[PDB]
Amino acid sequence: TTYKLILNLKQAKEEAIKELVDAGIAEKYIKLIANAKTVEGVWTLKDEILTFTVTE
Repeated sequence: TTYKLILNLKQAKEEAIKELVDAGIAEKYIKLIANAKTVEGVWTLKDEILTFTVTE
């Protein structure tokens, strides 16, 4: 419906949960995503909050 409905925060944060749940860090960030409110952010905060926990 409509040509202006590009939202997927439910999954952006869900995947993000696993991101922080696996990275085990400041759960606080898990709230910025778990709480959504900013689909674009949910995906950014996730990829970002993970970037702060990469010791590859």
